[PDB]
Amino acid sequence: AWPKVQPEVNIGVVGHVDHGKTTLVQAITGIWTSKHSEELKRGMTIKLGYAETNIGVCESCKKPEAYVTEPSCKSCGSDDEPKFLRRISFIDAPGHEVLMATMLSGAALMDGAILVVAANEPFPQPQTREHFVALGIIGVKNLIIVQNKVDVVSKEEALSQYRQIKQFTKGTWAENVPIIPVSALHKINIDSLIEGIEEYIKTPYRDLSQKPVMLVIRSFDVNKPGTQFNELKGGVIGGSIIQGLFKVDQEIKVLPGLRVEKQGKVSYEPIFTKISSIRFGDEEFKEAKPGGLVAIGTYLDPSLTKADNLLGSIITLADAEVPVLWNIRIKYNLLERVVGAKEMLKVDPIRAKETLMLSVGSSTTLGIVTSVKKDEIEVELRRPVAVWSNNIRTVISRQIAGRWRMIGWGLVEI
Ligand SMILES: Nc1nc2c(ncn2[C@@H]2O[C@H](COP(=O)(O)OP(=O)(O)NP(=O)(O)O)[C@@H](O)[C@H]2O)c(=O)[nH]1
Ligand SMILES: Nc1nc2c(ncn2[C@@H]2O[C@H](COP(=O)(O)OP(=O)(O)NP(=O)(O)O)[C@@H](O)[C@H]2O)c(=O)[nH]1
Ligand SMILES: [Mg+2]
Repeated sequence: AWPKVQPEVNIGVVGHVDHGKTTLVQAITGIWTSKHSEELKRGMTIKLGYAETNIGVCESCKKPEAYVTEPSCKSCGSDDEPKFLRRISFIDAPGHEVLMATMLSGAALMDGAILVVAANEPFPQPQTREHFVALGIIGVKNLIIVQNKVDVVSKEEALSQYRQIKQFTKGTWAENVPIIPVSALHKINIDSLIEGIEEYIKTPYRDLSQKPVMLVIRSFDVNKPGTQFNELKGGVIGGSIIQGLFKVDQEIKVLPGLRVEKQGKVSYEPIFTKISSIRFGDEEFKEAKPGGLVAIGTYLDPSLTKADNLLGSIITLADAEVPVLWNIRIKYNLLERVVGAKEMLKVDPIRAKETLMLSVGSSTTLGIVTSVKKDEIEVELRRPVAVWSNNIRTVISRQIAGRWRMIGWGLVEI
Protein backbone atom coordinates (compact mmCIF):
# COMPACT_ATOMS: atom_id res chain seq x y z
CA ALA A 1 0.00 0.00 0.00
CA TRP A 2 0.95 3.65 -0.34
CA PRO A 3 1.04 5.81 2.80
CA LYS A 4 -1.55 8.47 3.56
CA VAL A 5 0.37 11.71 3.95
CA GLN A 6 -0.19 15.41 3.29
CA PRO A 7 1.01 16.84 -0.02
CA GLU A 8 4.58 18.05 0.32
CA VAL A 9 4.71 20.50 -2.60
CA ASN A 10 2.47 23.08 -4.33
CA ILE A 11 2.64 23.34 -8.10
CA GLY A 12 1.03 26.39 -9.67
CA VAL A 13 -0.80 26.09 -12.98
CA VAL A 14 -0.79 29.35 -14.88
CA GLY A 15 -1.25 30.72 -18.40
CA HIS A 16 -3.63 32.62 -20.69
CA VAL A 17 -7.39 32.16 -20.50
CA ASP A 18 -8.71 28.82 -21.81
CA HIS A 19 -5.27 27.46 -22.65
CA GLY A 20 -6.14 24.33 -20.67
CA LYS A 21 -4.92 24.72 -17.08
CA THR A 22 -7.92 23.11 -15.39
CA THR A 23 -8.19 20.32 -17.96
CA LEU A 24 -4.48 19.64 -17.37
CA VAL A 25 -4.96 19.36 -13.60
CA GLN A 26 -7.85 16.96 -14.27
CA ALA A 27 -5.63 14.88 -16.57
CA ILE A 28 -3.06 14.48 -13.81
CA THR A 29 -5.29 14.14 -10.72
CA GLY A 30 -8.73 13.11 -12.00
CA ILE A 31 -10.22 16.15 -10.25
CA TRP A 32 -12.01 19.14 -11.83
CA THR A 33 -10.98 22.10 -9.63
CA SER A 34 -13.95 24.36 -10.43
CA LYS A 35 -16.53 24.21 -7.65
CA HIS A 36 -18.48 27.46 -7.99
CA SER A 37 -21.77 28.02 -9.83
CA GLU A 38 -20.40 30.90 -11.90
CA GLU A 39 -17.29 28.91 -12.87
CA LEU A 40 -19.42 26.06 -14.16
CA LYS A 41 -21.82 28.35 -16.04
CA ARG A 42 -19.06 30.38 -17.69
CA GLY A 43 -16.62 27.52 -18.25
CA MET A 44 -13.78 29.38 -16.57
CA THR A 45 -11.74 29.42 -13.37
CA ILE A 46 -12.58 32.35 -11.09
CA LYS A 47 -11.38 31.36 -7.60
CA LEU A 48 -8.13 29.49 -7.03
CA GLY A 49 -8.64 25.81 -7.74
CA TYR A 50 -6.99 22.92 -5.90
CA ALA A 51 -6.28 19.21 -6.42
CA GLU A 52 -3.96 16.53 -5.01
CA THR A 53 -2.38 13.32 -6.24
CA ASN A 54 0.05 10.67 -5.11
CA ILE A 55 3.01 10.08 -7.41
CA GLY A 56 4.97 6.85 -7.69
CA VAL A 57 7.27 4.98 -10.06
CA CYS A 58 7.22 1.42 -11.38
CA GLU A 59 10.82 0.34 -10.95
CA SER A 60 10.51 -2.60 -13.37
CA CYS A 61 9.12 -0.40 -16.15
CA LYS A 62 10.70 2.07 -18.55
CA LYS A 63 10.20 5.83 -18.27
CA PRO A 64 8.06 7.82 -18.74
CA GLU A 65 5.28 5.20 -18.55
CA ALA A 66 6.75 3.99 -15.24
CA TYR A 67 5.41 7.15 -13.59
CA VAL A 68 1.96 6.60 -12.10
CA THR A 69 -0.60 8.40 -9.95
CA GLU A 70 -2.09 5.26 -8.40
CA PRO A 71 -0.55 2.16 -6.78
CA SER A 72 -0.55 -0.04 -9.91
CA CYS A 73 1.95 -0.91 -12.64
CA LYS A 74 -0.37 -3.08 -14.75
CA SER A 75 -0.49 -0.36 -17.41
CA CYS A 76 3.26 -0.71 -18.06
CA GLY A 77 3.24 -4.50 -17.82
CA SER A 78 4.23 -5.21 -14.23
CA ASP A 79 2.42 -6.88 -11.33
CA ASP A 80 4.75 -5.14 -8.86
CA GLU A 81 3.57 -2.28 -6.65
CA PRO A 82 5.08 1.07 -7.70
CA LYS A 83 7.42 2.82 -5.27
CA PHE A 84 5.69 5.76 -3.60
CA LEU A 85 7.56 9.01 -4.24
CA ARG A 86 5.50 11.82 -2.73
CA ARG A 87 2.07 13.42 -2.69
CA ILE A 88 1.80 16.64 -4.71
CA SER A 89 -0.83 19.33 -5.08
CA PHE A 90 -1.82 21.92 -7.69
CA ILE A 91 -2.83 25.56 -7.30
CA ASP A 92 -4.98 26.14 -10.37
CA ALA A 93 -5.04 29.86 -11.26
CA PRO A 94 -7.55 31.82 -13.38
CA GLY A 95 -6.20 32.94 -16.74
CA HIS A 96 -8.67 35.77 -17.31
CA GLU A 97 -7.08 39.22 -17.54
CA VAL A 98 -9.45 40.69 -14.93
CA LEU A 99 -8.39 38.02 -12.40
CA MET A 100 -4.66 38.70 -12.32
CA ALA A 101 -4.84 39.59 -8.61
CA THR A 102 -6.24 36.13 -7.91
CA MET A 103 -3.35 34.54 -9.84
CA LEU A 104 -0.97 36.67 -7.73
CA SER A 105 -2.58 35.52 -4.49
CA GLY A 106 -2.10 31.91 -5.60
CA ALA A 107 1.48 32.56 -6.66
CA ALA A 108 2.33 33.33 -3.01
CA LEU A 109 1.56 29.65 -2.29
CA MET A 110 3.54 28.09 -5.15
CA ASP A 111 6.74 26.04 -4.77
CA GLY A 112 7.01 25.70 -8.54
CA ALA A 113 4.77 26.11 -11.58
CA ILE A 114 3.56 24.86 -14.92
CA LEU A 115 2.97 27.54 -17.55
CA VAL A 116 0.40 26.13 -19.96
CA VAL A 117 0.68 27.44 -23.54
CA ALA A 118 -1.95 26.48 -26.12
CA ALA A 119 -0.44 25.24 -29.39
CA ASN A 120 -3.41 26.56 -31.42
CA GLU A 121 -3.19 30.19 -30.32
CA PRO A 122 -0.73 32.93 -31.28
CA PHE A 123 2.23 33.18 -28.94
CA PRO A 124 2.83 34.92 -26.59
CA GLN A 125 -0.72 35.84 -25.53
CA PRO A 126 -1.14 38.63 -22.93
CA GLN A 127 -1.55 36.41 -19.85
CA THR A 128 1.12 34.01 -21.07
CA ARG A 129 3.42 37.03 -20.79
CA GLU A 130 1.84 38.41 -17.65
CA HIS A 131 1.84 35.16 -15.68
CA PHE A 132 5.42 34.46 -16.80
CA VAL A 133 6.57 37.87 -15.59
CA ALA A 134 4.68 37.40 -12.30
CA LEU A 135 6.44 34.09 -11.64
CA GLY A 136 9.77 35.83 -12.22
CA ILE A 137 8.93 38.68 -9.86
CA ILE A 138 7.69 36.38 -7.11
CA GLY A 139 10.66 34.05 -7.58
CA VAL A 140 8.80 30.90 -8.62
CA LYS A 141 11.71 29.77 -10.77
CA ASN A 142 11.08 26.03 -10.78
CA LEU A 143 9.06 26.13 -13.94
CA ILE A 144 7.92 23.66 -16.57
CA ILE A 145 6.34 24.98 -19.76
CA VAL A 146 3.61 22.74 -21.10
CA GLN A 147 2.62 23.04 -24.75
CA ASN A 148 -1.03 22.01 -24.60
CA LYS A 149 -3.65 21.26 -27.30
CA VAL A 150 -1.16 19.61 -29.64
CA ASP A 151 -4.08 17.38 -30.71
CA VAL A 152 -5.45 20.22 -32.87
CA VAL A 153 -2.29 21.45 -34.66
CA SER A 154 0.11 19.84 -37.12
CA LYS A 155 3.53 18.57 -36.07
CA GLU A 156 5.08 21.41 -38.07
CA GLU A 157 3.03 24.05 -36.25
CA ALA A 158 3.84 22.56 -32.85
CA LEU A 159 7.55 22.55 -33.68
CA SER A 160 7.41 26.14 -34.93
CA GLN A 161 5.78 27.26 -31.69
CA TYR A 162 8.28 25.20 -29.64
CA ARG A 163 11.11 27.20 -31.21
CA GLN A 164 9.14 30.42 -30.52
CA ILE A 165 8.89 29.43 -26.83
CA LYS A 166 12.61 28.61 -26.52
CA GLN A 167 13.45 31.97 -28.08
CA PHE A 168 11.08 33.73 -25.67
CA THR A 169 12.90 32.24 -22.68
CA LYS A 170 16.37 32.79 -24.17
CA GLY A 171 18.28 35.34 -22.12
CA THR A 172 15.82 35.17 -19.23
CA TRP A 173 15.86 33.33 -15.91
CA ALA A 174 13.79 30.65 -17.65
CA GLU A 175 16.30 29.94 -20.43
CA ASN A 176 16.76 26.29 -19.45
CA VAL A 177 13.21 25.43 -18.47
CA PRO A 178 11.84 22.38 -20.33
CA ILE A 179 8.90 22.41 -22.72
CA ILE A 180 6.67 19.33 -22.58
CA PRO A 181 3.99 18.85 -25.28
CA VAL A 182 0.71 17.31 -24.16
CA SER A 183 -2.98 17.01 -24.84
CA ALA A 184 -4.77 17.60 -21.53
CA LEU A 185 -8.11 16.85 -23.23
CA HIS A 186 -7.06 13.44 -24.58
CA LYS A 187 -4.57 12.71 -21.79
CA ILE A 188 -1.61 12.40 -24.14
CA ASN A 189 1.98 12.47 -22.82
CA ILE A 190 0.88 13.11 -19.24
CA ASP A 191 3.41 10.52 -18.07
CA SER A 192 6.27 12.64 -19.46
CA LEU A 193 4.81 15.60 -17.57
CA ILE A 194 4.79 13.67 -14.27
CA GLU A 195 8.41 12.70 -14.90
CA GLY A 196 9.15 16.37 -15.58
CA ILE A 197 7.48 17.40 -12.33
CA GLU A 198 9.70 14.96 -10.39
CA GLU A 199 12.88 16.19 -12.11
CA TYR A 200 12.25 19.94 -12.26
CA ILE A 201 9.91 20.71 -9.36
CA LYS A 202 11.59 19.09 -6.41
CA THR A 203 10.17 19.48 -2.94
CA PRO A 204 11.88 22.52 -1.44
CA TYR A 205 13.62 22.71 1.91
CA ARG A 206 11.24 23.79 4.67
CA ASP A 207 11.85 25.64 7.91
CA LEU A 208 9.76 24.02 10.60
CA SER A 209 11.37 25.99 13.43
CA GLN A 210 10.28 29.47 12.34
CA LYS A 211 7.11 30.91 13.82
CA PRO A 212 4.18 29.13 12.16
CA VAL A 213 2.45 31.17 9.47
CA MET A 214 -0.41 30.12 7.20
CA LEU A 215 -1.59 32.28 4.30
CA VAL A 216 -5.39 32.06 4.06
CA ILE A 217 -7.06 31.62 0.67
CA ARG A 218 -10.35 29.94 1.63
CA SER A 219 -12.79 29.92 4.48
CA PHE A 220 -16.01 27.97 4.78
CA ASP A 221 -19.00 26.78 6.72
CA VAL A 222 -18.77 22.98 6.34
CA ASN A 223 -22.16 22.21 7.88
CA LYS A 224 -24.47 20.63 5.30
CA PRO A 225 -28.26 20.18 5.36
CA GLY A 226 -29.54 16.92 6.83
CA THR A 227 -26.70 16.57 9.33
CA GLN A 228 -27.27 15.56 12.95
CA PHE A 229 -26.33 18.06 15.67
CA ASN A 230 -23.38 16.04 16.99
CA GLU A 231 -21.74 16.22 13.56
CA LEU A 232 -22.01 20.01 13.30
CA LYS A 233 -18.69 21.86 13.41
CA GLY A 234 -17.11 25.31 13.79
CA GLY A 235 -15.76 27.43 10.95
CA VAL A 236 -12.98 26.10 8.72
CA ILE A 237 -10.08 28.14 7.33
CA GLY A 238 -8.05 27.00 4.33
CA GLY A 239 -4.61 27.96 3.12
CA SER A 240 -0.98 27.05 2.84
CA ILE A 241 1.53 26.90 5.66
CA ILE A 242 4.60 28.82 4.50
CA GLN A 243 6.80 28.17 7.55
CA GLY A 244 6.68 26.28 10.81
CA LEU A 245 3.87 23.85 11.54
CA PHE A 246 0.50 23.68 13.24
CA LYS A 247 -1.03 21.04 15.51
CA VAL A 248 -4.52 20.15 16.71
CA ASP A 249 -5.36 21.88 20.02
CA GLN A 250 -2.99 24.79 19.41
CA GLU A 251 -4.11 28.29 20.28
CA ILE A 252 -4.02 30.40 17.12
CA LYS A 253 -5.07 33.80 15.86
CA VAL A 254 -6.33 35.15 12.55
CA LEU A 255 -4.79 38.46 11.42
CA PRO A 256 -5.67 41.24 10.82
CA GLY A 257 -8.94 39.79 12.16
CA LEU A 258 -12.46 41.24 12.20
CA ARG A 259 -13.43 44.77 11.14
CA VAL A 260 -14.97 46.44 14.20
CA GLU A 261 -15.49 49.82 15.82
CA LYS A 262 -13.18 50.90 18.62
CA GLN A 263 -13.32 54.49 19.91
CA GLY A 264 -15.18 56.00 16.96
CA LYS A 265 -12.59 54.56 14.60
CA VAL A 266 -12.50 51.47 12.41
CA SER A 267 -10.16 48.84 13.84
CA TYR A 268 -9.23 45.23 13.22
CA GLU A 269 -9.58 42.83 16.13
CA PRO A 270 -7.44 39.66 15.98
CA ILE A 271 -9.60 36.53 15.97
CA PHE A 272 -8.48 34.08 18.64
CA THR A 273 -9.44 30.43 18.43
CA LYS A 274 -8.09 26.89 18.79
CA ILE A 275 -7.41 24.25 16.14
CA SER A 276 -10.11 21.57 16.41
CA SER A 277 -9.08 19.49 13.39
CA ILE A 278 -6.70 19.39 10.44
CA ARG A 279 -7.50 18.00 6.99
CA PHE A 280 -5.81 17.79 3.61
CA GLY A 281 -8.29 16.73 0.94
CA ASP A 282 -10.41 13.95 2.46
CA GLU A 283 -7.89 12.93 5.12
CA GLU A 284 -7.52 13.99 8.76
CA PHE A 285 -4.17 14.63 10.42
CA LYS A 286 -2.90 15.74 13.82
CA GLU A 287 -0.38 18.19 12.44
CA ALA A 288 0.17 20.22 9.28
CA LYS A 289 3.41 21.30 7.58
CA PRO A 290 4.17 23.36 4.45
CA GLY A 291 2.89 21.80 1.24
CA GLY A 292 -0.74 21.29 0.26
CA LEU A 293 -3.76 23.42 1.03
CA VAL A 294 -4.74 22.60 4.60
CA ALA A 295 -8.23 22.94 6.10
CA ILE A 296 -7.92 24.19 9.68
CA GLY A 297 -11.02 23.44 11.72
CA THR A 298 -11.75 25.94 14.48
CA TYR A 299 -14.32 26.64 17.18
CA LEU A 300 -15.41 29.86 15.47
CA ASP A 301 -19.01 30.65 14.61
CA PRO A 302 -19.24 29.51 10.96
CA SER A 303 -20.76 32.90 10.09
CA LEU A 304 -17.23 34.31 10.51
CA THR A 305 -15.67 31.94 7.97
CA LYS A 306 -18.51 31.48 5.48
CA ALA A 307 -17.90 32.24 1.79
CA ASP A 308 -14.16 33.06 1.91
CA ASN A 309 -14.74 35.85 4.43
CA LEU A 310 -11.16 35.50 5.69
CA LEU A 311 -9.38 35.27 2.32
CA GLY A 312 -6.16 37.29 2.54
CA SER A 313 -5.70 36.81 6.28
CA ILE A 314 -2.88 34.91 7.93
CA ILE A 315 -2.97 32.47 10.82
CA THR A 316 -0.24 32.39 13.44
CA LEU A 317 0.12 31.04 16.95
CA ALA A 318 -1.81 33.07 19.53
CA ASP A 319 1.32 34.54 21.15
CA ALA A 320 3.18 35.49 17.97
CA GLU A 321 4.19 39.11 17.44
CA VAL A 322 3.06 40.11 13.94
CA PRO A 323 2.93 43.65 12.56
CA VAL A 324 -0.52 44.62 11.28
CA LEU A 325 -0.08 47.78 9.26
CA TRP A 326 -2.52 50.35 7.87
CA ASN A 327 0.37 52.29 6.36
CA ILE A 328 3.26 50.59 4.61
CA ARG A 329 6.59 51.63 3.14
CA ILE A 330 7.71 49.84 -0.02
CA LYS A 331 11.13 49.73 -1.66
CA TYR A 332 9.91 49.40 -5.22
CA ASN A 333 10.83 48.79 -8.84
CA LEU A 334 8.68 49.34 -11.91
CA LEU A 335 8.30 47.17 -14.98
CA GLU A 336 9.00 48.99 -18.25
CA ARG A 337 5.91 47.64 -19.99
CA VAL A 338 2.30 46.91 -19.14
CA VAL A 339 2.77 43.28 -20.13
CA GLY A 340 -0.81 42.06 -19.68
CA ALA A 341 -2.44 44.52 -22.10
CA LYS A 342 -3.06 43.44 -25.69
CA GLU A 343 -0.80 46.31 -26.71
CA MET A 344 2.13 46.69 -24.31
CA LEU A 345 2.28 50.35 -23.28
CA LYS A 346 5.03 52.00 -21.26
CA VAL A 347 4.55 52.20 -17.49
CA ASP A 348 4.19 55.73 -16.09
CA PRO A 349 6.01 56.69 -12.87
CA ILE A 350 4.09 56.40 -9.60
CA ARG A 351 2.57 59.69 -8.45
CA ALA A 352 1.27 60.84 -5.09
CA LYS A 353 -2.51 60.42 -4.59
CA GLU A 354 -2.67 57.47 -6.99
CA THR A 355 -4.82 54.56 -5.89
CA LEU A 356 -2.79 51.38 -6.30
CA MET A 357 -3.50 47.70 -5.70
CA LEU A 358 -1.06 45.82 -3.46
CA SER A 359 -0.63 42.04 -3.44
CA VAL A 360 0.93 40.91 -0.16
CA GLY A 361 0.95 37.20 0.67
CA SER A 362 -2.54 35.99 -0.23
CA SER A 363 -4.04 39.45 0.38
CA THR A 364 -5.10 42.09 -2.14
CA THR A 365 -5.64 45.65 -0.90
CA LEU A 366 -6.20 49.09 -2.42
CA GLY A 367 -4.37 52.09 -0.99
CA ILE A 368 -3.45 55.71 -1.71
CA VAL A 369 0.13 56.72 -2.36
CA THR A 370 0.96 59.29 0.31
CA SER A 371 4.63 59.73 -0.63
CA VAL A 372 6.90 58.99 -3.60
CA LYS A 373 10.69 58.93 -3.77
CA LYS A 374 13.18 57.38 -6.21
CA ASP A 375 13.08 53.90 -4.71
CA GLU A 376 10.42 54.24 -1.98
CA ILE A 377 6.68 54.76 -1.74
CA GLU A 378 4.43 55.05 1.27
CA VAL A 379 0.86 53.81 0.98
CA GLU A 380 -2.23 54.29 3.14
CA LEU A 381 -4.31 51.12 2.82
CA ARG A 382 -8.08 50.64 2.96
CA ARG A 383 -7.55 47.60 5.20
CA PRO A 384 -4.42 46.73 7.21
CA VAL A 385 -2.12 43.90 6.12
CA ALA A 386 -0.39 41.31 8.28
CA VAL A 387 3.37 41.50 7.61
CA TRP A 388 4.93 38.39 9.20
CA SER A 389 8.58 39.00 8.27
CA ASN A 390 10.76 41.80 6.98
CA ASN A 391 11.36 42.08 3.22
CA ILE A 392 8.12 40.40 2.17
CA ARG A 393 7.48 40.70 -1.57
CA THR A 394 4.65 42.90 -2.78
CA VAL A 395 3.31 43.19 -6.32
CA ILE A 396 1.96 46.56 -7.40
CA SER A 397 -0.92 47.08 -9.82
CA ARG A 398 -2.45 50.20 -11.38
CA GLN A 399 -5.83 50.63 -13.06
CA ILE A 400 -5.22 51.27 -16.75
CA ALA A 401 -8.09 51.49 -19.22
CA GLY A 402 -10.51 49.88 -16.78
CA ARG A 403 -8.35 46.92 -15.77
CA TRP A 404 -5.94 46.39 -12.90
CA ARG A 405 -2.51 45.87 -14.45
CA MET A 406 0.62 44.63 -12.74
CA ILE A 407 3.21 47.43 -13.08
CA GLY A 408 5.86 46.80 -10.46
CA TRP A 409 7.01 45.09 -7.31
CA GLY A 410 8.84 45.72 -4.09
CA LEU A 411 9.75 44.85 -0.54
CA VAL A 412 7.58 45.85 2.40
CA GLU A 413 9.94 47.50 4.86
CA ILE A 414 9.29 47.10 8.58
N1 LIG B 1 -8.43 20.37 -28.25
C1 LIG B 1 -8.14 20.57 -26.96
N2 LIG B 1 -8.92 21.33 -26.20
C2 LIG B 1 -8.47 21.42 -24.93
C3 LIG B 1 -7.35 20.85 -24.38
N3 LIG B 1 -7.23 21.21 -23.04
C4 LIG B 1 -8.28 21.96 -22.81
N4 LIG B 1 -9.07 22.15 -23.93
C5 LIG B 1 -10.30 22.90 -24.02
O1 LIG B 1 -10.04 24.26 -23.80
C6 LIG B 1 -11.16 24.89 -23.14
C7 LIG B 1 -10.65 25.57 -21.89
O2 LIG B 1 -10.15 24.59 -20.95
P1 LIG B 1 -9.82 24.94 -19.45
O3 LIG B 1 -9.13 23.75 -18.89
O4 LIG B 1 -11.06 25.40 -18.78
O5 LIG B 1 -8.76 26.09 -19.60
P2 LIG B 1 -8.25 27.05 -18.49
O6 LIG B 1 -6.89 27.47 -18.94
O7 LIG B 1 -8.32 26.33 -17.17
N5 LIG B 1 -9.23 28.34 -18.45
P3 LIG B 1 -9.24 29.52 -17.33
O8 LIG B 1 -8.13 30.50 -17.70
O9 LIG B 1 -10.55 30.27 -17.50
O10 LIG B 1 -9.07 28.84 -16.00
C8 LIG B 1 -12.17 23.77 -22.90
O11 LIG B 1 -13.13 23.74 -23.94
C9 LIG B 1 -11.28 22.52 -22.91
O12 LIG B 1 -11.98 21.32 -23.18
C10 LIG B 1 -6.52 20.05 -25.20
O13 LIG B 1 -5.48 19.45 -24.88
N6 LIG B 1 -7.00 19.96 -26.50
N1 LIG C 1 -10.35 20.52 9.35
C1 LIG C 1 -11.52 20.15 8.80
N2 LIG C 1 -11.74 20.41 7.52
C2 LIG C 1 -12.95 19.97 7.11
C3 LIG C 1 -13.92 19.33 7.84
N3 LIG C 1 -15.02 19.06 7.04
C4 LIG C 1 -14.70 19.53 5.87
N4 LIG C 1 -13.44 20.10 5.84
C5 LIG C 1 -12.76 20.72 4.71
O1 LIG C 1 -13.41 21.94 4.42
C6 LIG C 1 -13.41 22.16 2.99
C7 LIG C 1 -14.84 22.35 2.52
O2 LIG C 1 -15.53 21.11 2.53
P1 LIG C 1 -17.08 21.03 2.23
O3 LIG C 1 -17.66 22.34 2.60
O4 LIG C 1 -17.59 19.83 2.92
O5 LIG C 1 -17.25 20.89 0.72
P2 LIG C 1 -16.35 20.00 -0.12
O6 LIG C 1 -14.98 20.57 -0.11
O7 LIG C 1 -17.00 19.86 -1.44
N5 LIG C 1 -16.35 18.55 0.51
P3 LIG C 1 -15.72 17.34 -0.28
O8 LIG C 1 -14.45 17.88 -0.91
O9 LIG C 1 -15.26 16.30 0.72
O10 LIG C 1 -16.79 16.90 -1.24
C8 LIG C 1 -12.65 20.99 2.37
O11 LIG C 1 -11.28 21.34 2.18
C9 LIG C 1 -12.80 19.90 3.44
O12 LIG C 1 -11.75 18.96 3.42
C10 LIG C 1 -13.67 19.06 9.21
O13 LIG C 1 -14.41 18.50 10.02
N6 LIG C 1 -12.42 19.52 9.62
MG1 LIG D 1 -9.15 27.03 -15.37
